[PDB]
Amino acid sequence: QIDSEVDTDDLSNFQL
Amino acid sequence: QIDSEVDTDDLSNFQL
Amino acid sequence: KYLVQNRVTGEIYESAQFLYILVAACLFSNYPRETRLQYVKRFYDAVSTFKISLPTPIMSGVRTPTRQFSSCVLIECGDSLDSINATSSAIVKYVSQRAGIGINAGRIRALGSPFHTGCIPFYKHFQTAVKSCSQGGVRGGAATLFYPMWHLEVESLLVLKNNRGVEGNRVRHMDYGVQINKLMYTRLLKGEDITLFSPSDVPGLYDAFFADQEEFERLYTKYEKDDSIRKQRVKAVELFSLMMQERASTGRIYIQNVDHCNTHSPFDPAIAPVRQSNLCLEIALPTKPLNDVNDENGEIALCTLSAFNLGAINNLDELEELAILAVRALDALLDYQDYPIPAAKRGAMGRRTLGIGVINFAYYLAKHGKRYSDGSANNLTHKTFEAIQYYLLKASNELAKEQGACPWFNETTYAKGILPIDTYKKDLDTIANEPLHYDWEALRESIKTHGLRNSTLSALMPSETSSQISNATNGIEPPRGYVSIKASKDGILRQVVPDYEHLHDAYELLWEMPGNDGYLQLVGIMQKFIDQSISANTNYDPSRFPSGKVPMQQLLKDLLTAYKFGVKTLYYQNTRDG
Amino acid sequence: KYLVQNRVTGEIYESAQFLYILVAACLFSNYPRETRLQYVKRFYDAVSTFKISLPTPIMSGVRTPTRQFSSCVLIECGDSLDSINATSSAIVKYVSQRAGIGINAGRIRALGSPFHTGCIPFYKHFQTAVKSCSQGGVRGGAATLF
Amino acid sequence: NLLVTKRDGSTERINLDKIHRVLDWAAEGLHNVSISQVELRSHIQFYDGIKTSDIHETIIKAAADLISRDAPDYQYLAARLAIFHLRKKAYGQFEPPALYDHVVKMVEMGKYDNHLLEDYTEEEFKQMDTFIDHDRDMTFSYAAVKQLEGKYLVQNRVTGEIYESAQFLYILVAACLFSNYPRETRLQYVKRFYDAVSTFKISLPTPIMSGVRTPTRQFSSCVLIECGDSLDSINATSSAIVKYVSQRAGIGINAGRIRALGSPFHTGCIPFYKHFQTAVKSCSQGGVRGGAATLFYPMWHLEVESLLVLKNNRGVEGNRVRHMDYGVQINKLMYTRLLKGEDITLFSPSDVPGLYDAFFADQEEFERLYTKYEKDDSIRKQRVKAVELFSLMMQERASTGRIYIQNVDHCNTHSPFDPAIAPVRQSNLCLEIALPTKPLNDVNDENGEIALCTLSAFNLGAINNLDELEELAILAVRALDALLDYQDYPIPAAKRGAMGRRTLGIGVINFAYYLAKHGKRYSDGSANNLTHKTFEAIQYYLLKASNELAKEQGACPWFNETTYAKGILPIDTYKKDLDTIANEPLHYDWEALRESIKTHGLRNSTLSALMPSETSSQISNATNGIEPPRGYVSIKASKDGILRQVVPDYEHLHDAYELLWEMPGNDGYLQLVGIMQKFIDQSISANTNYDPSRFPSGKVPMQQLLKDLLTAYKFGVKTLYYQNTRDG
Repeated sequence: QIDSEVDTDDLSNFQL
Repeated sequence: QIDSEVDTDDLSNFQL
Repeated sequence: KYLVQNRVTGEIYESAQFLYILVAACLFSNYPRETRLQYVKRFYDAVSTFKISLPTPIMSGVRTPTRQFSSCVLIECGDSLDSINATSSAIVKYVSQRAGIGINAGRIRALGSPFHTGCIPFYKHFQTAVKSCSQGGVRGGAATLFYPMWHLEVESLLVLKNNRGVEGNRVRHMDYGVQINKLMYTRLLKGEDITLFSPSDVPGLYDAFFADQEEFERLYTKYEKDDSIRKQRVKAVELFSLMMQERASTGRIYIQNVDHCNTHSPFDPAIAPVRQSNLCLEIALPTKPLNDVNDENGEIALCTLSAFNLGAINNLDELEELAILAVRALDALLDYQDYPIPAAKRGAMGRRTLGIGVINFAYYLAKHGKRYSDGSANNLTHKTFEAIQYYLLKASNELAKEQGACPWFNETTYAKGILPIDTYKKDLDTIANEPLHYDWEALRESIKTHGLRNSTLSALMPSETSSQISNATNGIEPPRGYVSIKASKDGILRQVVPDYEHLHDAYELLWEMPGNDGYLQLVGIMQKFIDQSISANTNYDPSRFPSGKVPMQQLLKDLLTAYKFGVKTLYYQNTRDG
Repeated sequence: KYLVQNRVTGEIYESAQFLYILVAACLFSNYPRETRLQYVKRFYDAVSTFKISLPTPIMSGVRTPTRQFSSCVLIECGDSLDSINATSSAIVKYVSQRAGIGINAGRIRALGSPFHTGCIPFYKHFQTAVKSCSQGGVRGGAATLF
Repeated sequence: NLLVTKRDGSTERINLDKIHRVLDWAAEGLHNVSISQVELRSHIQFYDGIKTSDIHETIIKAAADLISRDAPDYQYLAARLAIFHLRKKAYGQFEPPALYDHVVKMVEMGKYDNHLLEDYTEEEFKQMDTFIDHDRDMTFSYAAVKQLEGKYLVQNRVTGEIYESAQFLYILVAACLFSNYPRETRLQYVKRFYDAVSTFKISLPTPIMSGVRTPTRQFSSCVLIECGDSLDSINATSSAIVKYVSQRAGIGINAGRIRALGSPFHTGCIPFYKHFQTAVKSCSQGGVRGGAATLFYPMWHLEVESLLVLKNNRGVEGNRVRHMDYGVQINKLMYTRLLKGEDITLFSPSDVPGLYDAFFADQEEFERLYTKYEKDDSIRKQRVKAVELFSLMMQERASTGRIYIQNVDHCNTHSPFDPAIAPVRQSNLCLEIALPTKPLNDVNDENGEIALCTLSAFNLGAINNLDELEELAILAVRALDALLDYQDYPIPAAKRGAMGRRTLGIGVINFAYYLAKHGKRYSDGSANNLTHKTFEAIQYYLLKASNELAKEQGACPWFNETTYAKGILPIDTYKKDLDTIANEPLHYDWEALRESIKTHGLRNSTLSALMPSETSSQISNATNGIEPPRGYVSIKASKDGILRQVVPDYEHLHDAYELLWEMPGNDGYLQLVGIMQKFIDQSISANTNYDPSRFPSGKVPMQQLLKDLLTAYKFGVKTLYYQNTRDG
């Protein structure tokens, strides 16, 4: 099973 | 559990 | 379970050597002063130094006020309500003394005959008979029930301990022995049909099944062609499949090769056929069904048991003194003990049958650097089991010269001058070339002249308790591991295989065997010399097979292998887990 | 249940009044010729006009080659293996002919006595005796134990 | 004495010495193998009158049961014992007959195609028989021989007779694919291809390996079908599927065009997906086993939320289509919404003109139209939180392992195809194929297009240096381009696809072993430059072969549609962040070739694609595709016993290998896929991998799944295939 724990601030850094 | 797979030709060789 | 003790207060009144000396005193008590005490001494020595092992009833009671020592009985049941009741009453009397029961019930007619209701309600009755003296109708009291593969009800009978049926379809707490012969296998091999008959509808057919193979051939085909006779038809593969299926899951549907028990046998199958076995499938003796609990014309086969410890003898010639000791001690016991049922007394005083086998065989092979699975122990086994049988027959012969041959001796193939070395399954020649080392001919003659005190001498039984006492590997069985773990309210009990230190790699532990062929070959070689039979297991580790499932092909192949090497009986199937 | 017929073919061979008169003729067959036929008549009248009623085994069997008519037995078991064995043997015989059984097993000693294993194992054994001749050990043959 | 029943059927004395000789023969050159051990384990199983065939089965199996990491050469002992056995089955003796005598007999039995006899003279068969080295049969592992005997060698499916041995297979496949070559160059081509395949330099798919030389012409084993938004196209798509799965082809289905439920397909998507499923399963043993498909649609489709959960088993029956896999199609805009923590707006494709086309072909046009339709509220639309939609997709991806991802912008910005004329809009079953398709009117519509791909692979463990790839690329491309002309096409749209673009997919096997033998790993970055070096050589030589072939035979009919025609090369279009993770310079003259391509074009519009492999790699004893092995020893079941295969050169390389579960995470592997994709025409079947016991309370966090997803995006990864989750 997975852990649904998303951090939008942690993601938002990434450059695509 | 067993595997019900009988080969009558494979058996028929055997000398009793 | 050995030392004379106060069962309620938990006091112990005696030590192991008093046990040993006094058992010796009792079994030889009736000997002439001339030879008595030297017999007592040599038997004390043989048992206190573990050369000879003796069963629990004898070891715990001989010297005490009791006379109940019979721990296995064989009962045949005729096709009548009087015989059914005689059989039932005999059982109750025997299980009240904690004896194992072997029951031949194949004669009982099938359901829907002229036992309109048939077999299974009567099997239920024997079960409760067997359990009538058990703690809570479950724990203790054991039986194996025998019948032919060709019985009309066979399909229902095979699944009797499968737990996926309604209650009236199941008799779960007994084990079963399926009886098979050459004709039955041929039908499997040739891929043909097997025709099922009720024994009541096919005159002479049941008798021949044991006693006469080509007569069985004739009658069977006759009744197959004759279609006024009530009959069912099944595909040989499917019937064998079902049997082995139930054998594999419960591990306790046994096999008995009835042709082998009668062509290779101390008994003339015309006068005294072998028609069943006991609980563990190592006993093979004549029986006659009973009218009545007290019927003096019935016969209940009892066997008296002992074993040689193969780890405690230094060379094979020690077996002469030991065979003298074992046979004499046991033949005296036959006169000593009581017989709660006349048919049993008849069996024991008529034939005087004994069953002496081995313990510590695995350790013996290890210490001679041979294994089970590869063929490396064939000639050594032939060497070993020849010495056993030769000296056992020599003891019984010296005893027939001293005290007269057994009353029914004339019924043995022995009386006729035949020996096991004359009748053994001939394919044994292809797997061992050890020649005989003892003069079977001088003995053939000395037997023709003076006869045998006992009609049978040898039978290879399992052991658990006997072997633990002398720290020995059980029977002829390879240990499952180096250390045996047992529970008791006194803590975990551990036993280490004898001489683990020097022999750990010499041992071939049970699950290290690639398959059964090697072991089955040794049983074959052993059976060449064994009067009765051998409690031989088949073993399977699922994780040696694709998708952890043991194939039917392999089960049938091992079954036929055992047949081919003259194996009389097949006991447990053990399946490993994890 | 009553008329003589063929088990297999289902062919019926008689009518009620033949059953009645022949049950009569059989039961009074040993009566002296001075009174016999007169009894036979009066008994016939009594049953055929529903005044006296008789159990199934009698009504179906009396007149045929059988002599089994007992439809219920009472057996008392004593406190010994010989008696348990005789009780069981007797039950088997009697259920083979479809009789209902009354068993008194009150004297069997209790679990723990110097039977040591208790009544219930023997009770089970009586139960298989009772059911030894029915179905697949379940349907037909009944007992009450005391 | 021990009697034996002969090859026909009657007894004779047992010859223990003959058996010992065959064992001694089979054991030559092998190490750590005990003949004596095998003898003990097999002799015990014999019996008076054993059929002669069963004596071999017994020794083979006995040798096979002893395969271990410690004694790996039991692989070859058992194999040789099986080859020996297979010889006597096929021929009566060990020595194979003369090639011509064999061919003649087989054509006469209806087992080999009669054209071989037409296209070659007995002298030409005498010459080919001299190329053959039957001792190459001694070079197979045990598992290889089980595959050959299972699904390669021409056999009687009912009676279980084998009619041919591996080298005849190899020589004749060579003969057929080059049959139509000029006498001048034909036989030397046949020889060099025989050599390349019999010595495992080149691997070929099962349909080609089992059928090429036989009377059949069905070799297509993967098809791509696009479905328009109409009942005629739905039926055309369905009928095409049925025809293709009846030939055991994998199916990739683009169905994103189908309008959403409740539109002006009032009932919408899912009843039609059900229909494709039964279409796919229409020729399957019991509506379950065999016949496979992946179905594609956009992340922004109005029905997306229901579509994501289609193989979750916790729904009612009308909500689930469990037996197909799915590819979710995503682009830069979609990710940005996730990163910026914003909304994603869901549209039915029928309601948003030009929006679907741009999603593949034009990113800033998609940008414009999407925002327009977001502002325009006469348009039917749904709104979801980007995090939640991605969460749902990855949730379903993680539990089933078979919800795939397709970066559609990447497939069109970095591509051999001009996305205006011929956009890439879906993939195949395994996510490595990427070609133009056009939906169909009708099963026989000549204006539709079904993408087929022809496959092969280079064995990276069998080449000694990277320059061997020139001869091998010549061989692979030519052999495969001939096959395109050889095989039949059951549907016109498929014939159009294959003859218009002539697309090929040639990849690699044994990559893991290659990295091991160069002392590099997957997880740490140590294999980046070597991979760049390696995949440059592959692509350069593949393009060189196709170029030499366009010069010899004319560029493919639709060549003008490739970015290649325009003078663009993969080295011009690759995701630019690849520069930050490898500094290997190019080693080959891409410019001389850029020009020679502008001039003479390419025979094939695509050349490269990295597919998974299972069977191909087993044949040459190779690690599968680009995948790290799960362990040192692969265990397989077959009714002939447990089948074991030991990773190549375990003895010298056990610590050189980085086994799958020894990877701290995915980053290293995902970087290699990126570097590989820089040169790959099509795509790569790239997995993501997770061991729960590397994570707090054994639960893989969503954060990590999204991070790896974005990483793969960042390095220009086109597709993401399986997610494998370890257990215990």
